[PDB]
Amino acid sequence: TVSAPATYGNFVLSPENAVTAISYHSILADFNSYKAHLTSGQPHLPNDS
Amino acid sequence: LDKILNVEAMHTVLRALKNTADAMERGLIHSFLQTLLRKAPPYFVVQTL
Repeated sequence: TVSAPATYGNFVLSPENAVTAISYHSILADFNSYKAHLTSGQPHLPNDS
Repeated sequence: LDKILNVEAMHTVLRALKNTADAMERGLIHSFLQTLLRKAPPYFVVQTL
């Protein structure tokens, strides 16, 4: 008996994503995690989008 | 992004309505000035009379 995910995982665009998609035709998934790790000086994200 | 497009559509309808209202005011001024200038004789005519 195996435990499997009951439903699909939902990906959502953030407001920062909306701005970059309107202006640059480009989306960086989970923008805020990158910006916080970038200004804090942390070289590694904990997880992938 | 869908919300952005809905609000953009409502705002473009608003802009069109406002521009048309101002155009109607300008057109009324233009037409009145036009008829007023139509019925006005020149200086030499009126001073002679």
